Amino acid sequence: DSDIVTLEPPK
Amino acid sequence: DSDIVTLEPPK
Amino acid sequence: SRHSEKIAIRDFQVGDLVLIILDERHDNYVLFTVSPTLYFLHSESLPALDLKPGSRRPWVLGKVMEKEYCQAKKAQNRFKVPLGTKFYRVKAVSWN
Amino acid sequence: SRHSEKIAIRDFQVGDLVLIILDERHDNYVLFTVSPTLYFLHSESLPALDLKPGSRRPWVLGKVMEKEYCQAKKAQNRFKVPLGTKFYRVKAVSWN
Ligand SMILES: OCCOCCOCC(CO)(COCCO)COCCO
Ligand SMILES: OCCOCCOCC(CO)(COCCO)COCCO
Repeated sequence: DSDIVTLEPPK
Repeated sequence: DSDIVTLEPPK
Repeated sequence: SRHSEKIAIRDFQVGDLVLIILDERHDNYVLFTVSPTLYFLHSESLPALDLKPGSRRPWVLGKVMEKEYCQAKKAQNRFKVPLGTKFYRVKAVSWN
Repeated sequence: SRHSEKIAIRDFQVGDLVLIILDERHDNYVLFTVSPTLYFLHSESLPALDLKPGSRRPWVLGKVMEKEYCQAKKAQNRFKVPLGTKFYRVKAVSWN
C-alpha cells in the first residue's frame, strides 16, 4: 500500500 | 484525384 | 476551469469541437473518435490549423465545418486504406 | 445527434464527462487526456464501470467524482511509473 503516497487529497 | 470517390456530399 | 473545452468523439456534426490527431498508420491527421469509421482531415484544412502535410504537431483542437462520405476506389490511395473502405473527409477550422 | 456526449480532455473537475481507456504500458485504465500528467482510474471504480482488473473493454465513458494527487515512492509500484512520478488517481462512475 505504501508504493504510493497522497500529496494532495481531493479538493 | 480518382483514388477516392464521394459517396455522399456534405448534408 | 475549461467549461467550454469538451470534445465530440463520434457522430460528428458541423460546429462540434473535436480533437484532430496525427495517425501515423494512415500518414494523415484524423479526428479522434471511438468509432472505427475513419474521419480524415481534408488537406485543405491544414493551413488554417497551422499543420503541415506529409517536430510534427501531434494534436490540435478544431471545429468541424463540413463532412463528406467517401470510398477508396484504388488500393493505392492518399489515405492508405484498403480498397473499398468507406470513410469521411472533414474540413475543420481552428478553435478559440 | 449526441449533444450531451462531449468529453473533457484535461484539467478534470468533479462532474466532467471523460473517456476512460486501457493503457497497456501502465497496465491500468486511465483518463484520455492531452496532458502528459497521468490520471489513473482508482481500483475502487472498476466494478461501477463494469471493468475488470489485471476481450478486455478498451474504453468506457464515465463522470469524474473525485481526484487525488499522488506520488510514486517505490520504483516497483502499482502503476508502473518511474520513482518520483506525480500523478492523479480518479474515481469515476458510469454515465447515462
Ligand atoms: O484508432 C484506434 C481505433 O479507435 C477506435 C476505438 O477507440 C479507441 C481509442 C480512441 O481512438 C484509442 O485511444 C487511442 C486513440 O489515439 C480509445 O480507446 C482506448 C483503447 O485503449
Ligand atoms: O498517452 C500519450 C500521451 O498523451 C499526451 C498527448 O496526447 C496525445 C493523444 C491523447 O492521449 C494521443 O492519442 C492517443 C491516445 O490514446 C492525442 O494526440 C495524438 C498524437 O498522435
